[PDB]
Amino acid sequence: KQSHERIFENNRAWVATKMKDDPAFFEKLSAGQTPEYLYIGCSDSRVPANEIMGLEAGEVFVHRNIANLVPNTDLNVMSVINYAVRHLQVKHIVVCGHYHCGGVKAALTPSDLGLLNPWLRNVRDVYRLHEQELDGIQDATARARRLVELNVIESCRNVIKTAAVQQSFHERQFPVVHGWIFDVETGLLRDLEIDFEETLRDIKKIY
Amino acid sequence: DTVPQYLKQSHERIFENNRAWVATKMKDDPAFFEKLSAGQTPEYLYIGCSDSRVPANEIMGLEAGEVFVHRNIANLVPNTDLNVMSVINYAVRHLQVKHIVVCGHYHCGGVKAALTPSDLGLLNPWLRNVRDVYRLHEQELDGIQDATARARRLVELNVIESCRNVIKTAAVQQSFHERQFPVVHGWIFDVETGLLRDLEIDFEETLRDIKKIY
Ligand SMILES: [Zn+2]
Ligand SMILES: [Zn+2]
Repeated sequence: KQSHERIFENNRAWVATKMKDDPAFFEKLSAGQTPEYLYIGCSDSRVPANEIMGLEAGEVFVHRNIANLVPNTDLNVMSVINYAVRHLQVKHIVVCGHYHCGGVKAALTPSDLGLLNPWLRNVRDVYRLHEQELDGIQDATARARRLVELNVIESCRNVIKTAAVQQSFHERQFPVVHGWIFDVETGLLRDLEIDFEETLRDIKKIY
Repeated sequence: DTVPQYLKQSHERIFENNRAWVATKMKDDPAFFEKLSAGQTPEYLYIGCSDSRVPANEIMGLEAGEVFVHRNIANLVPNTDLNVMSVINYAVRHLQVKHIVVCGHYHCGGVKAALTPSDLGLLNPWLRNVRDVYRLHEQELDGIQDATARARRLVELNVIESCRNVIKTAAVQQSFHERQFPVVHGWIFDVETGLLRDLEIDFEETLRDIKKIY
């Protein structure tokens, strides 16, 4: 309960430092700046997107969920993507995963987690789509790291499959989609080099 | 359909920024990332809006690592949304979080978009939850004459209803019975001033109010 007071005191100190360090920060923040990026990341990742990316917050529209998923029938993430593309006219969409991801780890443990099961089932489906690759990695840690990367790649594919991204990219040549991995050990972003154009053509084949 | 070269240049700009940022943090503390990647479980679940302009841990002056975060359009907790319900269940049953905060903000594009008559296609069902909050409080909101004050009141009521939806979850009710945590708070962030306001939700009263029907 003392926790409440602690946060409000920190907020006041942060406002004072921000006013002293940056004169027009609140004025700029209260002024409208349209974000250039949609970032989809994990709820249990440890550093905010704009810090990692060295952007000012206001430049990144953010969605975070367990294990940075983009499931087909999830209106929560689909409404984020639709708003970002059709309302904000964002030029970049990023899916960013991270190593030491509790969401991805939890997905592999054979427990019935009731309500969590259908969410984490999406990660187990990534595992089955890439079973030969993953089963050929003998070290548990390296296998887990590869699963986090494949999960990002499949989340990226799911973004590219949205009608919002396909229609916008056809009519206007944006946005592009990237998959990244954030490594807490070094703080460095690594690009997974999802081939957007190749993936977009691969997906448009049907029709 | 070829990717314009200017979209490729933006990529390299971000990776440079990230390298510079890593250099800075290694200056301050050679073992910053070594420490960061050993840190313990977060004590707070923060539910906020996607179009809010400052991250939770900054607003709250916490180290990131201390806040498990969900952000969505208009900081909603809809009954049948497995995305947010799985965040709440994981936070309570896996992370044993002590606090859940729903934080709204004034100048919320999500809440604004909910009141504009446009057909948003796929967005209409998501923003329908905000329209439901307006219907639940129609006489209050229709009696506020200034458009800006009405919109601000809608943002506050939206946070309060998101909080009610958290307190309805079996995870929160069972944990609170067994261990007297987590507690749920509704906050508003005011970008004009940088200040948090507590909406003072009355967790225990709301928890009783909800348990009545059963
Ligand atoms: Zn994670
Ligand atoms: Zn908002």
